[PDB]
Amino acid sequence: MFYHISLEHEILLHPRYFGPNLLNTVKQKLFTEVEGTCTGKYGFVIAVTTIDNIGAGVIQPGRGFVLYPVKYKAIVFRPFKGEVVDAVVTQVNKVGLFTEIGPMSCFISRHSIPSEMEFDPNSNPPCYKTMDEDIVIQQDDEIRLKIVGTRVDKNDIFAIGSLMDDYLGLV
Amino acid sequence: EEDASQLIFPKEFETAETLLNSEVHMLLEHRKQQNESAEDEQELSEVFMKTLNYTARFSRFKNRETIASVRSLLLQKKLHKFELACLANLCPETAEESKALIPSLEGRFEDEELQQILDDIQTKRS
Amino acid sequence: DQDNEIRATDLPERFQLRSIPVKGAEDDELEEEADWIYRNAFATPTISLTIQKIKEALGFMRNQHFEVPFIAFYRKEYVEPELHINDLWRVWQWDEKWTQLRIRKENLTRLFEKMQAYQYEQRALDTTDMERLKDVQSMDELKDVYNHFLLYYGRDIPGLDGLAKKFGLTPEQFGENLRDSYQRHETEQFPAEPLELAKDYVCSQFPTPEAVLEGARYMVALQIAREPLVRQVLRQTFQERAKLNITPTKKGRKDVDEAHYAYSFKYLKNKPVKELRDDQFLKICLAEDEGLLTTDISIDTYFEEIKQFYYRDEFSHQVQEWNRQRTMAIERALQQFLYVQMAKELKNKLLAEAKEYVIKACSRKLYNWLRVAPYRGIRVLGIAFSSARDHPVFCALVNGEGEVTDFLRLPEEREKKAQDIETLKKFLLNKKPHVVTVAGENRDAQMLIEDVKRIVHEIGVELVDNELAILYMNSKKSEAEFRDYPPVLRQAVSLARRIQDPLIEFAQVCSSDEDILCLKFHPLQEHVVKEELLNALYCEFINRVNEVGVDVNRAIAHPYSQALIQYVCGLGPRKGTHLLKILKQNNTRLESRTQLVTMCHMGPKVFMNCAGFLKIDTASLGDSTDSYIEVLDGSRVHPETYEWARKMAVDALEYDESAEDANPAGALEEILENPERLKDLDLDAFAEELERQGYGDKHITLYDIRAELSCRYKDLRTAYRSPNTEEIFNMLTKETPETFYIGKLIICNVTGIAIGVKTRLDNGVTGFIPTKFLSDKVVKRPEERVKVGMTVHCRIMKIDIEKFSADLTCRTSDLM
Repeated sequence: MFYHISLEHEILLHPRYFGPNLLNTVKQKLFTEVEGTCTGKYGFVIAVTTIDNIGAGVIQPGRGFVLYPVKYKAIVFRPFKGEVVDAVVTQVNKVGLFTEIGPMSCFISRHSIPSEMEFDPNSNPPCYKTMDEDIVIQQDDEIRLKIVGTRVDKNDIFAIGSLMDDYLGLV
Repeated sequence: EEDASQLIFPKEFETAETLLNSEVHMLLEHRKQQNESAEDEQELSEVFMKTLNYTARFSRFKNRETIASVRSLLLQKKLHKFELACLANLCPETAEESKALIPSLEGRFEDEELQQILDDIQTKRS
Repeated sequence: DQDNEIRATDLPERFQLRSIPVKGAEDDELEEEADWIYRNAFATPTISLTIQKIKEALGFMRNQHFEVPFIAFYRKEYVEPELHINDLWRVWQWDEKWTQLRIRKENLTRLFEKMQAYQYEQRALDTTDMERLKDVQSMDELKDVYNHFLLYYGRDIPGLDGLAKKFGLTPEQFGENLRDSYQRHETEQFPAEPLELAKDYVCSQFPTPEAVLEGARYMVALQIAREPLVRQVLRQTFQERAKLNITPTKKGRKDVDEAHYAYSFKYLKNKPVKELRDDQFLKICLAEDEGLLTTDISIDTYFEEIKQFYYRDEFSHQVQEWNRQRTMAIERALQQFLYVQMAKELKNKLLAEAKEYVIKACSRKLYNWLRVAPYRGIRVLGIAFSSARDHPVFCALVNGEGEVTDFLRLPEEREKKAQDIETLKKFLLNKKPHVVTVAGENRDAQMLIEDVKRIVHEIGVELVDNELAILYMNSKKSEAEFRDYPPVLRQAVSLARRIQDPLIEFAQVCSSDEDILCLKFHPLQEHVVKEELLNALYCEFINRVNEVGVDVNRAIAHPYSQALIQYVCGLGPRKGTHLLKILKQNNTRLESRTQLVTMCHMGPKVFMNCAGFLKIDTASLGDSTDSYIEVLDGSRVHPETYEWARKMAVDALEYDESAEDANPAGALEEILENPERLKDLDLDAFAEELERQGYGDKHITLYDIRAELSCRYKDLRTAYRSPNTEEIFNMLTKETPETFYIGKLIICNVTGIAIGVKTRLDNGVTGFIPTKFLSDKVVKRPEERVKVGMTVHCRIMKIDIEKFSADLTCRTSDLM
């Protein structure tokens, strides 16, 4: 879920970057470091909104690098298990249904799908209709879900959805 | 242990500020407007794009003022901050749907009290 | 295990593989099948690239369980001259689409019936359940019928409608008007203006009665865009009048310049879809997927024409408001529902048509590969090589049966070449090969073939393409069959086997989908659906295998040929392998072909399908095998027609029907010694008498049963010609005539002034900058213009395919 928190980061700056463009360079160097990454503590960070303040540049003795502890205000995406969210169906397969929750994707097997939504591989589009073929749930549909499990894979989040709860379908 | 159904969140995330999908769409669009201009600048990543379309597919309202109003009418009650966004993005029709989808709404409020708020949400939907 | 029943069942192995199982017809659903297939598979496409015949073919396939080869090759009179092998394949492919559409229609009919029951328990369905579902001639309009159903009745699984109905001309009527192009249904006035009716419905969700107007217009737009009739009319409009607009993206303007494939359409404006070429739209969609180009499909207006119908004339000023509301409702519907979805549908159709053309091109190339004949078994010597810079050349003498007999390695330089030539001549004298084949890799093939010619004349020598040999070399099967040989030796054996017969080598080396896809059938092969391309290639293989017929007794004795009885009609991977296993276990080789069911357990339907397309080498048998031989088994003739052969032979010999001495076998065993006697028989009079006796029309079958007794498995392939100079040019160079874009920019390396400037291309093609640009014939050398040795990139202005010479350009003005 998208959130807004004030996070911090300390970046080391090479001496040649000194001069009138110094603080401008500090900002421009922070920008391209922490965007679109993910962590096991705060989760996926979407983008940085504003930079709170630059710390005082501590000249590291021995090397020319000066490190600036800079606090920033960014919007972060961390899903939790049991949250009910909306997503778009990306692929329908007999092995399972693939969705996409923003920067993270999930997957739903037939086990999590009650027997109503039966396979449709004979039709050109793989969908999951019912015996009467009224509720047709195919690719590219805003189908809600419930994250029943979270998993981060080397700075890449991967939750797992389900379809066991009622009112999980077309709005 | 971390299940938002029973409202258990880490300390780093308890004091965090919730955001609505339509709410973050405006911020992302503003950043897109900032970076698409100011040439001699890095272009936006595909992650930015896949969040743009994601929050654009679920924009219940596009007006800036419609956001603070729907949050003001919610913060006046005694709901949790976590219930602020999941109950403002999905926009359930009947209070029974909201209570069945969210286990924390069962027994937390009265049925008609919840449904009046749900009807308010449906009215504010454009 | 599924394989067990597949091998045990009585249907063709390829019939059980299909997703939609083949179920019998009724002769009334079969006629509808035929009509739908004829209309849909024989209708003009959107890009520039008898029903009784289809009825008969479908009846055969679905009731008689006759595979497309058995229909093409023994049911000609039913399908010919209007249906051929590829036509039958297309019909059987479209049968799957018909079955899918029919199952979808049945499911939707059951849904509509359940919904009618539910509503009767409580708009409604009166003729839509019949009119729409029954009249569904395509999957697309089936979506139009269903989605329209979902719009209204999708809410119930077990009041803005007031404004929409008070909007005049209910959506079905609007669809009728659009279909008729004139106001068939008049509009319905109201004794008020839109706002006053808005006050009634503006309560909670839409205060500010303009909001209820917006809601009502949105409802009307949904109802219009979901109406099946409006959908049909607008899809037709898109089909006929559709323009293609294309512009390059920021990533596209820079990296598409006279060498990127999308250069010709980097900028498009109102390009009608009717003018799209064979695979042009496939390339357009691939370029758009790469992100270097953006497109859109539209008609520009059409909205101005449409708005005239949902409209009223009088200027009362209380209908101008209604007219404006209706006009903007149609505008919204068209702009955000119909235009976008119709563009998506048209783009999908055009892309699928381009994919189909690419698949057809690959199929045609494979056909040309497999329709190249044997050579005139034969001892073939195959020479293969590589860059040759510190790398030897291997030649393999492959026996006529296809088994390699022996190999020879052929590794200051003048004497080494002389010794190599001497040893090659010694080998040729010792073991005289009928044909010497040189692989095709680069210019060195020409020198190799010329040296082989110089050797042989003191027996032909032909250049051979080297592309299936590379795949064989890299394949693990080459390692399996030859553990000791180096890879280049595998190329020699592959070349010899292919020259002996391409079909026997293509089927053996293209044993899997991945192996077949390794070949280069078309530049866009990788982008078409794997399933369709594989099906087309396997259909080509099946056609050529049944049109050749597979010799059984050689596939067993020489297991190299086992792969051919996979593509026999009626007789698949599992079935073919089971038949081979049975023959191997019984340790018996077919002296006779009606013996298939006698010694094996293959059902009547499979025997009927497969057995016409299996050869028996009756002239090759001897020793203990002489004990049992049916002489008709050595031919294309099938054991349902073996009485008509043994009447045709008796009649052609004028044997007295009243003589107890008219042995019908012995009459054939005189006709197969003297086949010229069959020319004196009037087959048309014989066929008219069989038809009178109630055996049906057999005119075309009797002409085959004559042509076949005149030559046992008469080969129809075009003989192994030598490749034309264009073929050699495109083979050794490894690029096509389109690749040699006259005016293309190429990086070439200058070698030395022989009066001109010799530049060696990376493509192995010599590049001669003309003396006109050089400007020095008897004047000082062109050293001032450029230093010898280095590389330059120039533009082609002439070609010498017969000599591998290409004009170049030095002036940057030509470069511009």
